[PDB]
Amino acid sequence: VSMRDMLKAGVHFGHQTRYWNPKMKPFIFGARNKVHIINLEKTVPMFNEALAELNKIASRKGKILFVGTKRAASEAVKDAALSCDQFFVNHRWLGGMLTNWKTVRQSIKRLKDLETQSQDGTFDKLTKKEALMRTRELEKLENSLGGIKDMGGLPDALFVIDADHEHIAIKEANNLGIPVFAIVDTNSDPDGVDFVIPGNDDAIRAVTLYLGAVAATVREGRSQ
Amino acid sequence: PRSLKKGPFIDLHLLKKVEKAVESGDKKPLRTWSRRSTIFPNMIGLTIAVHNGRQHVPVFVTDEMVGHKLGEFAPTRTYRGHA
Amino acid sequence: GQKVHPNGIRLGIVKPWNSTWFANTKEFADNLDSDFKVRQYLTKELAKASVSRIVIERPAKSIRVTIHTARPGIVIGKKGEDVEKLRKVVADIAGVPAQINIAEVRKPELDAKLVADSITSQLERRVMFRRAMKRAVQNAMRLGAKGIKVEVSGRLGGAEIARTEWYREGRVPLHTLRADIDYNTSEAHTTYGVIGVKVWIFKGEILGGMA
Amino acid sequence: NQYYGTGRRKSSAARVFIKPGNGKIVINQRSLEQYFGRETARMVVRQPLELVDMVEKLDLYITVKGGGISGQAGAIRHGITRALMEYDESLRSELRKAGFVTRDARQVERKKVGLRKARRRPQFSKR
Amino acid sequence: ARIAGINIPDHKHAVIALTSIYGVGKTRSKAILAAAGIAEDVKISELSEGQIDTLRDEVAKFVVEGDLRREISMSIKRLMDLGCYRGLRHRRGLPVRGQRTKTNARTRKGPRKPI
Amino acid sequence: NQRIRIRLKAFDHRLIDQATAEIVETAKRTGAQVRGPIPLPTRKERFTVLISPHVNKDARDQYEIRTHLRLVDIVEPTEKTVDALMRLDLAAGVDVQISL
Amino acid sequence: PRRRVIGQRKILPDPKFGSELLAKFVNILMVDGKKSTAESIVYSALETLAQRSGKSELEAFEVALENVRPTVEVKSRRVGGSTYQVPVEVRPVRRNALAMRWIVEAARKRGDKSMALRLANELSDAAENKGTAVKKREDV
Amino acid sequence: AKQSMKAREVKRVALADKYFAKRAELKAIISDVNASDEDRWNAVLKLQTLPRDSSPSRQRNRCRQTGRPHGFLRKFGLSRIKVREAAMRGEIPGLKKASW
RNA sequence: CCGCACAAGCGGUGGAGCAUGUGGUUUAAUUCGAUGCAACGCGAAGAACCUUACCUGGUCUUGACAUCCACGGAAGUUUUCAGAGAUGAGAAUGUGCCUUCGGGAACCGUGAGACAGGUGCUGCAUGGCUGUCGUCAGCUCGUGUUGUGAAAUGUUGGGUUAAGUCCCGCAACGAGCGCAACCCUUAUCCUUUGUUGCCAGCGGUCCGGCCGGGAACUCAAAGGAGACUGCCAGUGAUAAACUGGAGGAAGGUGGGGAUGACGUCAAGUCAUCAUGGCCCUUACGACCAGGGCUACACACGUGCUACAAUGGCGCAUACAAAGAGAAGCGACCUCGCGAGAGCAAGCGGACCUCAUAAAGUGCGUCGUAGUCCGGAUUGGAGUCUGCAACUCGACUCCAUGAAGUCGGAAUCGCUAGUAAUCGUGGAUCAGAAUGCCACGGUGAAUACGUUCCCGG
Ligand SMILES: [Mg+2]
Ligand SMILES: [Mg+2]
Ligand SMILES: [Mg+2]
Ligand SMILES: [Mg+2]
Ligand SMILES: [Mg+2]
Ligand SMILES: [Mg+2]
Ligand SMILES: [Mg+2]
Ligand SMILES: [Mg+2]
Ligand SMILES: [Mg+2]
Ligand SMILES: [Mg+2]
Ligand SMILES: [Mg+2]
Ligand SMILES: [Mg+2]
Ligand SMILES: [Mg+2]
Ligand SMILES: [Mg+2]
Ligand SMILES: [Mg+2]
Ligand SMILES: [Mg+2]
Ligand SMILES: [Mg+2]
Ligand SMILES: [Mg+2]
Ligand SMILES: [Mg+2]
Ligand SMILES: [Mg+2]
Ligand SMILES: [Mg+2]
Ligand SMILES: [Mg+2]
Ligand SMILES: [Mg+2]
Ligand SMILES: [Mg+2]
Ligand SMILES: [Mg+2]
Ligand SMILES: [Mg+2]
Ligand SMILES: [Mg+2]
Ligand SMILES: [Mg+2]
Ligand SMILES: [Mg+2]
Ligand SMILES: [Mg+2]
Ligand SMILES: [Mg+2]
Ligand SMILES: [Mg+2]
Ligand SMILES: [Mg+2]
Ligand SMILES: [Mg+2]
Ligand SMILES: [Mg+2]
Ligand SMILES: [Mg+2]
Ligand SMILES: [Mg+2]
Ligand SMILES: [Mg+2]
Ligand SMILES: [Mg+2]
Ligand SMILES: [Mg+2]
Ligand SMILES: [Mg+2]
Ligand SMILES: [Mg+2]
Ligand SMILES: [Zn+2]
Repeated sequence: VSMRDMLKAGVHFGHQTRYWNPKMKPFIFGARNKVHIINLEKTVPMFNEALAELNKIASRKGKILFVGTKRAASEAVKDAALSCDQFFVNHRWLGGMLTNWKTVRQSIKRLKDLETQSQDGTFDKLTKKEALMRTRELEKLENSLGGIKDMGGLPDALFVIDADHEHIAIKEANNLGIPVFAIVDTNSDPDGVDFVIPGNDDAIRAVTLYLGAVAATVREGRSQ
Repeated sequence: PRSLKKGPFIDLHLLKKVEKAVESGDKKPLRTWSRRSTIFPNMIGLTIAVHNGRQHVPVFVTDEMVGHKLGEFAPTRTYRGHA
Repeated sequence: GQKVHPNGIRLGIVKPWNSTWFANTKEFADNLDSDFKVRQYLTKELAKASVSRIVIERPAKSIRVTIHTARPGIVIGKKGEDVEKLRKVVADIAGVPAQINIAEVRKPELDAKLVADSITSQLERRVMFRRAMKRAVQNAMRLGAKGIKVEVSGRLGGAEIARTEWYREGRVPLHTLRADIDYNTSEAHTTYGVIGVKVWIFKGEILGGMA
Repeated sequence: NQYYGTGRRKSSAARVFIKPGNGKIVINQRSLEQYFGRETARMVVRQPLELVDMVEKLDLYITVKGGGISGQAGAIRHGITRALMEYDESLRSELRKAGFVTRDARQVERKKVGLRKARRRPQFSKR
Repeated sequence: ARIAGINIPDHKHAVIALTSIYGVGKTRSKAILAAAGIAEDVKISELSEGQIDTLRDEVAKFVVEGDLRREISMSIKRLMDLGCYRGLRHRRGLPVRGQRTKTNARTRKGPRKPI
Repeated sequence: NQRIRIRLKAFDHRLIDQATAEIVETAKRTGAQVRGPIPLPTRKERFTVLISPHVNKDARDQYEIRTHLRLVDIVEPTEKTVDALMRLDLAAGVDVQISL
Repeated sequence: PRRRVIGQRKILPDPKFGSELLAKFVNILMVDGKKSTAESIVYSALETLAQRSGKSELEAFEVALENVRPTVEVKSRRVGGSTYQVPVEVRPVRRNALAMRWIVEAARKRGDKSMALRLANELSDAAENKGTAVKKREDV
Repeated sequence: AKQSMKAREVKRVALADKYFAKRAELKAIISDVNASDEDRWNAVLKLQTLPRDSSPSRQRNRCRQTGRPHGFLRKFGLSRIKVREAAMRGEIPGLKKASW
């Protein structure tokens, strides 16, 4: 991945000048049309280093978790993770995922229990309404936990689409001390991202570039 | 009231007492608790002290009372006016 | 907010009756009275044997009694020496030939009645009440792995003013009717009077009817 | 050939047999008017034939028991409707639109404790 | 039409008419009509004099009004002077055959007045 | 010719149908001719009692007892049948009446 | 009510004439569920009306009713927290209902020897616009 | 109920049982249509002599367990209270709460 | 944010007579408890004796009721006298049974105590049971998270519901007791079995499913099927959800019942029973007869029947459901004006009896009245249960015909097979239902709406 590929993908977009954020001025590419712009030449080295780190982690079979809560990116993160056999979150981030994982384990257990009843087909024992009721409950549980039901514990590293919208996951990651690989943009702080991937977090083409590069990195690294 | 097929009613002991008295002519009052017995004609002219829950009330028998119950001539409740 | 009897609601759904003899009106009342006398005797004699329940039948003009206790040896005696006496006396009072059967309670902790009688005994021996509640409940959870609740009320600890405390673990879905709720109560006398004890022990869900 | 129908209403029940004929009817071996003094019941029972204009083409044999006069009348009407559907099912659409096909289910409500009638309770003391 | 001394029955169904006589209820009225062999529903007018005469003789069998009242009075006087319970509760103007008196005695006691 | 009529009463419907099951299968394996088990209308008693030691007039509950009926008829009482069906016995809860 | 509001109940048409209005009439006239008595009264009254007042029975009834129908009433609403004695136009259903109620209520008072006769007289006067249901309209 | 009450009841029942036949016979005589007047008179007079408690009418049903004189049901011989609790135990065969 | 809470409708109460409960008064006694709601046709599902706990008088003192010791006799049966009875006194009588052959078991009597006995006090010493807010939608915990902490979040917000019901949002994620569901009952169909239940097509019939016969139908009782916003349209934030439509016996909790979260009222019950503890033992214990609980200037609550032509009376003639029955229910026939009486079949009950439903409908009559309305009250004369109907029972016949002509202030119930109105059954029970618990017949009116009254 190179600078002009990034430009074409819109990685350099930012946000219109907004109030009270002089923190990001250092390293700002600039601005045009009343919206800030990112320096892609900071990204190239930082982005490549992030991918190198992820390659190293994959080489040691690290469990990457792909969290996407920014709307357009949720299905893309699911695609990327499942291509990699990795776990993912594609909904609202449930606060306390890590700090309160103790609770999540029980939801995983009960999900698998109802699934087992499904294979058993013993819902036929119940009155018709209650059979349908249990089926619907199972459907909701599958919808929610489907991406993490195989994770079996706290992940090794986190991929985050946008610090600006996954910030609760960043808070929990910092609390526990889990490395975060995320896209960092104007109107977003590098704080809490261990291997920052400078670049626009909004553009869907930029998201596609990030996800493709990251999934390729995971599979290449785990395959060395 | 008492059926006619049954006939009138009287307590035995009262019957014996009154019979003995009338045949003896003792003609002095007879203490009794049998409110429930009926007056027969042969008892006319006697006097019966009939128990009223508290006290045996003297009563002098005359033909007009024949067929009445003894208790009907001895009130059991008292009353003299609320005011 | 008085609640209904847990066993009564579930009779004929998951709980069977304790007396399954047929009769007509000409015999019903005295059959019941004889059953009352029989139980009122057996409890008095078997107080020490830790008896839970007695179910009576009257097949073919004869009375058959089955007893559930946690330890048969105490009641069955050596070579049936004493049980025979029970058979004789129950035959006498029942006025019919008698037959006795023994069923062995295997987990006395998970029996409501036995738990309650243990608690009453411990109270009568002035064991501090809440300690007994705690140990009873924890034992129940260790073995049966299903919900339990305990209630105690009276002049606790000889307090001037009587009051009630209670304790729960796990699910106790009373309003549910599939629930196989075991329920019982027991009595304890003290210098200060009476202290009641009631116990519920959930043990799982019945699907498919009592059949 | 012959066709049948069963009707019920309140506590009553009725058996209906229908056959091609000039239009004579009998209920419990009595004529319709003999079995019903009230003038309403007669239309109440004949409405289905009127609706499909079958009045002079089928003869009826009726047996009914239970409930009162009104309930019987309704039961017979329902039975006739069903019998007609058996004869010619194409009549189903208009018979339903008329409301004749529906089994009325309204029944008396039991008395309850403390209420001297179902949903009737003594006057409040007002103390 | 005049019957039983001074009674002048109004012109209505013969039966309703005759009941006017004090001592003649519905049953006695039918009895009298049947005895006289007259239709019950004829008006009191259009009777021949002889028919009214046979009715006079018919009613002569039963107790005429005045002696009926006299006999009632004598019965009650006998009870009063005998001094039995029933006589006492006649002379006191209270219910005579066992009705409660804490309430519901106005027809015998009369309209309410303050204590 | 002869005919056996048996009437059964109980409070458990399932139990009494089982009873009929045994009766009929024995009547079959013994080779007798049987009218099928005919259900008959079941009586039910109802009672109600005040539930409070110190009375509240409104506060009362209700209970009922249901007694079921089955009937069986045998129109070919072959000799071995007759004694055989007196060799059978039923559970305590079931009341049996036989007649000729 | 506070939570909810619902529509009015359906009723059968009159079985002799096929008009629902007449069925509603017999219902308002009915007492203690003696429907047959009420309908006998109403049929006799309408019969004698047609043979003595107007040309035809149902039409005579309808015209007598029309001569009486109220349009407006002052019955209250209070949304402001204070009572409104506000004149408000009346739905046609309520117009007919009020007219029918008034006419039967007057017949109850008219006092002739029989109810069918009272009703026929009140209704004849109403066709003559003298039936006091007109007054019950006019006061409102 | 005081012990004296149940004592009275048991004494009444026993004593009444004793003279059942004699009372029945003398009633037969007294009620007979064609009996001689003198015989009926003697029978009526003699009836008085028997112990008053002989008459079955004087007996009162009481709860077997407790002997309460009110709220009695002949079906069970128990009061409304004890029958209810015993039912709740489920010791009465086939009894169940009614919901129809 | 809501509810027969108000409004809109219908019918009552408050005036009359009477049934019933309470207060007050009275009495020898009118036994005791219950008091806003949430006491007052309440405990009591049934007081003439009994019941009965109260009153008067007559009696007993290890006792009516239980164990223990001694002593004496089987038991028991029949019968006489005195007394209101309790009891006392006597007569014949029994005179037996297991007996290891000792006696003992049986019972019954006397004596001795240890003890018996209590509806005597405390529901503010308690258990148990129940009412009340209220079938109201709420009440909490764990982990996590924020504040120095006291704590908070969850449980608030925007929608949506009968609902803390569900969706979205949201530093919270879940869990438990409640909600709903699992249970009974009702609405439609299918399978199984057809007598004592059934009679469409057949044969015979005196015409009676009467009987030959039938297994169709109704019905009986076991097991199945069926309704889920499943389908369609619109609406809505594509959310949930809402509105309409199709089909269907049934449509949005199809209808009714059971089921009462944490807790409030030191609410009720020591008189069902249990019990802490205080009190009485020739008496606060026990037996017996009569009386009382039913009184009567009063007044308060809940009911029944009326003041009438949508009716009263006479004649004829239709259509139910659900229950009970062995000392029971009791037909038929005969007798009586009648309540009833005599005789006596059948049935432990789909078979027999209670037991012919009333409103309804057809005919006639009454003519707006204190009446052919209303029935209270009183006199006379009878039947039936019971040892016994005076105080104090129910019912029948004749006679008598109060008050009352739609009822203040003011107030109660009800949203559909409901209100209203008409009959039938059951428990308690020798006898004693205007009360209570059930069953069916006929069968409405009204709801703008939420502001006021009211209570979450
Ligand atoms: Mg008399
Ligand atoms: Mg309860
Ligand atoms: Mg439709
Ligand atoms: Mg009440
Ligand atoms: Mg009695
Ligand atoms: Mg709310
Ligand atoms: Mg209103
Ligand atoms: Mg009044
Ligand atoms: Mg007054
Ligand atoms: Mg009192
Ligand atoms: Mg003597
Ligand atoms: Mg002694
Ligand atoms: Mg004491
Ligand atoms: Mg008190
Ligand atoms: Mg209390
Ligand atoms: Mg208190
Ligand atoms: Mg809350
Ligand atoms: Mg609710
Ligand atoms: Mg919930
Ligand atoms: Mg939330
Ligand atoms: Mg034929
Ligand atoms: Mg078949
Ligand atoms: Mg079924
Ligand atoms: Mg549904
Ligand atoms: Mg629809
Ligand atoms: Mg429901
Ligand atoms: Mg349902
Ligand atoms: Mg529920
Ligand atoms: Mg007391
Ligand atoms: Mg006495
Ligand atoms: Mg009283
Ligand atoms: Mg009259
Ligand atoms: Mg019939
Ligand atoms: Mg009875
Ligand atoms: Mg005769
Ligand atoms: Mg029966
Ligand atoms: Mg009867
Ligand atoms: Mg008539
Ligand atoms: Mg008279
Ligand atoms: Mg007057
Ligand atoms: Mg009634
Ligand atoms: Mg009804
Ligand atoms: Zn961005």
